[PDB]
Amino acid sequence: MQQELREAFRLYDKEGNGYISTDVMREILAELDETLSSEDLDAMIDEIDADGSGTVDFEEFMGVMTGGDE
Repeated sequence: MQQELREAFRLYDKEGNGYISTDVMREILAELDETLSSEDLDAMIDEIDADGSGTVDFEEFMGVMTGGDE
């Protein structure tokens, strides 16, 4: 089961490895949700940035991508 939730993440390890820039996660959210707009997803990314040049960590991605795994 290589195509688990990591399926999407691994595809974005083009620039960076394991710590993808928050930029890309915006597009990920747009690929996931149908109702919220780019401003909505951007605002969620706006508050998730782990400060690493604008990056998201593994579990940070996991928690948000699963809807809300707190």
